[PDB]
Amino acid sequence: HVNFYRNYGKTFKKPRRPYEKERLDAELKLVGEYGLRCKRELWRVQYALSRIRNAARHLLTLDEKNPRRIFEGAALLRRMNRYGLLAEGQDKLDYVLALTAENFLARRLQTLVFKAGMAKSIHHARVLIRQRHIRVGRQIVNVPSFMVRVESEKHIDFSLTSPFGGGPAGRVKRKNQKKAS
Amino acid sequence: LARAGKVRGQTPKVAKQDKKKQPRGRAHKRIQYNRRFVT
Amino acid sequence: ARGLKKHLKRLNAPSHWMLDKLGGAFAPKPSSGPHKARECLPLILILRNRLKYALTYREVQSILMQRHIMVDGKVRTDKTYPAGFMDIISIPKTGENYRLLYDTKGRFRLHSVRDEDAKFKLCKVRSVQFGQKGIPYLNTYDGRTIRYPDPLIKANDTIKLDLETNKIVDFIKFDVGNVVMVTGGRNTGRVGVIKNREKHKGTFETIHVEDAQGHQFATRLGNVFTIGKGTKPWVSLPKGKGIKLTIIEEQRKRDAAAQAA
Amino acid sequence: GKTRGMGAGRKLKTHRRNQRWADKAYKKSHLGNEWKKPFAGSSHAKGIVLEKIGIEAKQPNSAIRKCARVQLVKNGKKIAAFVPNDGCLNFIEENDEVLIAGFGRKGHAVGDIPGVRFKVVKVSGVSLLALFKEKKEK
Amino acid sequence: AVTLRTRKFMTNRLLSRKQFVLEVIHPGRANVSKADLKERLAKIYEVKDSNCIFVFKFRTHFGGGKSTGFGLIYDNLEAAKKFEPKYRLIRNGLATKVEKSRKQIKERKNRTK
RNA sequence: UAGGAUAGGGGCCUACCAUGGUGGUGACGGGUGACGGAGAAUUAGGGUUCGAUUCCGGAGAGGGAGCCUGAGAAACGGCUACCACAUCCAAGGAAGGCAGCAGGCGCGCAAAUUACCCAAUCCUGACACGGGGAGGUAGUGACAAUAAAUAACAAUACCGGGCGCAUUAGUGUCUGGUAAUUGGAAUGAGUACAAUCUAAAUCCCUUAACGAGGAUCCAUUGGAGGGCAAGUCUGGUGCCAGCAGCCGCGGUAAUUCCAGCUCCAAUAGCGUAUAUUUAAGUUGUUGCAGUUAAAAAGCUCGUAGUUGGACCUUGGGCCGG
Ligand SMILES: [Mg+2]
Ligand SMILES: [Mg+2]
Ligand SMILES: [Mg+2]
Ligand SMILES: [Mg+2]
Ligand SMILES: [Mg+2]
Ligand SMILES: [Mg+2]
Ligand SMILES: [Mg+2]
Ligand SMILES: [Mg+2]
Ligand SMILES: [Mg+2]
Ligand SMILES: [Mg+2]
Ligand SMILES: [Mg+2]
Ligand SMILES: [Mg+2]
Ligand SMILES: [Mg+2]
Ligand SMILES: [Mg+2]
Ligand SMILES: [Mg+2]
Ligand SMILES: [Mg+2]
Ligand SMILES: [Mg+2]
Ligand SMILES: [Mg+2]
Ligand SMILES: [Mg+2]
Ligand SMILES: [Mg+2]
Ligand SMILES: [Mg+2]
Ligand SMILES: [Mg+2]
Repeated sequence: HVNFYRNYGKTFKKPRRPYEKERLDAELKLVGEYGLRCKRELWRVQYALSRIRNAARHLLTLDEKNPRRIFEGAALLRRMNRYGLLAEGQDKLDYVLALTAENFLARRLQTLVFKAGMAKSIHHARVLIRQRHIRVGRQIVNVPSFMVRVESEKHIDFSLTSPFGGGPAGRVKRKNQKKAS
Repeated sequence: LARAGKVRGQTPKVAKQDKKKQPRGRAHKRIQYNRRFVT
Repeated sequence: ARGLKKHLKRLNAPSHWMLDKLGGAFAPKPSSGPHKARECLPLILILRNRLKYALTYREVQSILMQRHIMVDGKVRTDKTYPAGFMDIISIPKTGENYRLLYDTKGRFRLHSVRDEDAKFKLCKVRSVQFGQKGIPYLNTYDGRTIRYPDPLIKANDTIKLDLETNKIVDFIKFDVGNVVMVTGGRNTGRVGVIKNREKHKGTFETIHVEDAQGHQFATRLGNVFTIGKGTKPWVSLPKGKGIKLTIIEEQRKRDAAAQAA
Repeated sequence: GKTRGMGAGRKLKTHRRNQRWADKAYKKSHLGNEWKKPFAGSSHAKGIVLEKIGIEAKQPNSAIRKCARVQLVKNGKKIAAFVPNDGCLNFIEENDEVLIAGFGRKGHAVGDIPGVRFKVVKVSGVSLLALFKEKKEK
Repeated sequence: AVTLRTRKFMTNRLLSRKQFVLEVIHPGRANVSKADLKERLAKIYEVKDSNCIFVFKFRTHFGGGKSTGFGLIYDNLEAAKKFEPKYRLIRNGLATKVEKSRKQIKERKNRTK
């Protein structure tokens, strides 16, 4: 039975010590600031960040002039600079350890919407993403964790079909107008 | 064995209210946020 | 088992067939033919997957029994024919010739040729030795056999075979200093001029090769395939002149590709 | 102390092999007696109740913990099995079919109950929690 | 007010057809029927026969407004008859279908003579 | 050694001769809830446990044994015999083998459909063309994995902290909550013309008119003494019933039981149970311990094992970056 062979794995790991005021408050801080649906969402980011940091660490164990090191470091910094997670002149493979979950929650399309305006609230931003309202280039993205890249940031905008800036109004508008006329 | 269920039967029966739903999902964490350390 | 295994499931199909993992359970299972079925490419993988002349199994069946496809100059109705190295595929409906050549990554390419550089093919000899009544004959790695071979032709050498007179036209003596195109292992694809050949009593004799741009490697005598005498090969090499280049350089070439676009 | 010779790999592997046995958990898993225990290497085990019995509680406490002697239909053993909750014992009845789960502590008796390792989680194929919380009655 | 473009287009005079992957863009429109695409493809390729077209595998990408798929333009309806799978012909109605009941499709009938 | 037999080497077998082969570096035997492997979980490194399973190799068709056809079978969707089991019988006989797909009995903690199709992947035939329970599709599916709804924004309001002065005010700024508050917005869950999908249907992705007032389109699972985040709340019970993984609660002011309000944790998941990995430097090669806590043999000799003192020219260099 092929369709058996399709891989799939996990995206997070629950924290070891379930109940600590300090970690629990730090998690509530991040979930409050970046308007998350639950702390599974926070917990994915640390998993991805831990994977990349471990990738960096294994490289930094080796020495320069090692072809693996040059290639994978170049690739890793390309990946980060494409998502706007490391800045200019900061292409060093040591500032890729210093990145923290602030930086990944900084790129979720909720955050990009709210910081581009167009939301008036970050919790408004999440829902506005989910009611098919914002495209990226020409496709609507209804995922609050879309991780918009820098060569895509310049042109997040409303739909051609959403009521706010696209075409037809919503069903409540059309109800109000139909019972007004 | 004659005492099985003793307190379970002793306790009076009391009924709930119709507490308004506290919103689940995102809005619940919104309330936890702006109730704990925005208040 | 109690007999021959006639199905080959998709994940057992060799790495250089490039065929995807989830397209189905099975793989074309090349018929017992002129090439070793581990170092081959079936005609369905030629038509369907690469050239897209068909889109299914049956459509390649239609292609082949239209009698359109030619191998080594004679029409072929088989659909798991184990074509191999320097087999020529002509499609006279399209007047179009391919010669099946490796690239440096170990995969097959279809390098086009004209008709003058298609009238003949090129293959090495497995062994030359006697037969009935004492007539010498040689056996290639292509399955082909030649009777009354040119008494200089030895084992490991290479020959050209015209597809009309069907005999030798020339032969290159396997020797130091002429170019090869290794056909097995990690070094397969990389052309280059022998600089040394060391023999060991009781096992494989290895060949040291250099890519004409400097890089040097070695491979046992099995997978070398001398193309041309000296530096000049007698066959039109593929798009990248048989140079395997580091992954770093495959990055620089794509950077240089995009920065001029 | 230790043999750190370079050629003493055999000596050290044999030593660890012989001494891994003085560890209780390893000896318990690789001696086989889980397969002479009543579940015989099972998670749960279904059975039939012979009588609701009731057993005293250890000295610091004082009680009558209401247990049921059940018989295992997979291997014929008879055991005791707690009926955990207030008043919930009455739903159990003699010759009702009950699933005997582990009671906790990984095969060793728990709490103030002397000599009981097993809890009843189902009777007549209906959740014993369900009857306690009146979700679904048998 | 819809558009129509093709790509990955190759002509193989082996199977005497021109085969393409079309990339229809229909903003506003729910989707376009394959029949409704037939006349547009026919009038942009002047195939002389709007029955030589067989188009399929349409998607309508997430978010709507753009659909892909494959297309097959034949050059003789004779070749359309012969080089075609049996079901696209039935989709265009060029042939009809029957049903099966396989009790003694072959089993009991392998017993008598 | 001589020969037989085999496709072929061979004690594979025979005749004769020799008495050898293995073993503390564990033979032989015994256990395995043991098919082997690629690999799976956990992993700071080292490791520990697992591996029926879709890829490869082997083995097996109820248990054994023996064979014909054939290139290939000691074949079971072939036969012959025996043992176990069982079917039809007109009472003579005859036919058997689901560890194939589906299903039924039973066993058990524990496992879906007596569906559709050859359209895809490949095989097979005398063969473009038939067949394919291989295989694919639809159905049950909280095994596991992914994304992800259950509301958002506003001003009124009893309010509640700066900030306009801070004095002495008062209200005012992010809107914090109780607001079935008041209000127009947005939408998909669901329904539904269609189209597309499909071998044919279907899921999906698209979308005409429907589809929201917070009671509803309603989110639960476990707790609130510590470990462990969160009640010196209120009634009942009285070392009873019961909780409690451990410590402990309960003998009339119970934060632990049983309940109501409140809160906490995770949240479409969460507990329980067993096996197992980490914790565990409590298996310690990396890396434990042996005066008194568990633990130096009474003492010496000792064979295999383990371990073994120093010494022998690349000693000074030109050379090219
Ligand atoms: Mg088999
Ligand atoms: Mg074949
Ligand atoms: Mg005690
Ligand atoms: Mg002999
Ligand atoms: Mg076994
Ligand atoms: Mg197998
Ligand atoms: Mg059986
Ligand atoms: Mg067999
Ligand atoms: Mg047999
Ligand atoms: Mg059978
Ligand atoms: Mg079955
Ligand atoms: Mg409780
Ligand atoms: Mg309580
Ligand atoms: Mg506690
Ligand atoms: Mg606490
Ligand atoms: Mg508990
Ligand atoms: Mg408690
Ligand atoms: Mg221990
Ligand atoms: Mg222990
Ligand atoms: Mg110790
Ligand atoms: Mg002592
Ligand atoms: Mg000694």
